[PDB]
Amino acid sequence: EMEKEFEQIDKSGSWAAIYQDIRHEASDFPCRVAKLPKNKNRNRYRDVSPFDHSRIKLHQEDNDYINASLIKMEEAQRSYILTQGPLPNTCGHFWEMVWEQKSRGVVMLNRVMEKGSLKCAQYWPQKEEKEMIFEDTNLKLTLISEDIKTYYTVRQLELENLTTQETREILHFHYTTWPDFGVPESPASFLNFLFKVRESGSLSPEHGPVVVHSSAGIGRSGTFCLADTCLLLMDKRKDPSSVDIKKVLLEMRKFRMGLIQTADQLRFSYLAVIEGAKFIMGDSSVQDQWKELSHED
Amino acid sequence: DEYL
Repeated sequence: EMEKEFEQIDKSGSWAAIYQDIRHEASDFPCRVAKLPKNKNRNRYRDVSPFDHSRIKLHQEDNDYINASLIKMEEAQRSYILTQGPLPNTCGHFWEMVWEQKSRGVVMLNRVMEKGSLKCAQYWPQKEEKEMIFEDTNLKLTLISEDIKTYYTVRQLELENLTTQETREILHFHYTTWPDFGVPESPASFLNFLFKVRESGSLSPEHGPVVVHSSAGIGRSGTFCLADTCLLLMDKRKDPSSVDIKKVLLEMRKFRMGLIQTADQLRFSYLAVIEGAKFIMGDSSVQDQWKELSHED
Repeated sequence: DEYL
């Protein structure tokens, strides 16, 4: 049992060590296009870029670069598009990609201003009377509703392709209490937030990939996707004892760098998967218990 | 500019 390895690891204080090892055994594919002089301003951090083999391309003959890389999971059968927090100049590309990839859900695991620093652009309207019009990519985004909770908030945006005058409802999940280089207040708060997103049909195969992100799109985003993916496997296999987190993390770092950035984030990913397993393993009554513990009211 |  993973719960074995976990109590074993914690006991010996091996989280930082193991983490050094995951870092050490981690893939490294080139990021040529990111580093192109021209794309310099299409990137928030000079040290976080998309492997060109997994990068997502804007369907424009102009410049198809967007710091974002499609993670495609085969066994779990799930794809996610982790991307960094759009910059002032790139919120058009962010919605262009969302439209092209056919997503139906966005997951923001960060705050626009954290510990007094700008981490991500206010890429979506906050008031229904003020829509946004992305000139460069010809899109209109508008707030339709907003369901504010304790530590998170869902929104229903309406993305309209000013070109085909086609419209789509983008649900938006926003975690607002996951600190930069931090962990969720609790496995409960996290899994509660996770399941909400699940139920909304956003993670549904019938749509494009969910666009997940934080300020850089590797730390809190890797932690969200890892827990979701492991649980996914545990379900299908129905044999939980076979899911190796380190292996699944490593499999994901093939598609995009730095997934998960702190030993404690790794450790947390174990708690989330273990806790949540309980719900996969019939204990349906656990789902509601999480909502209670999350204090999402 | 640098995150890591």
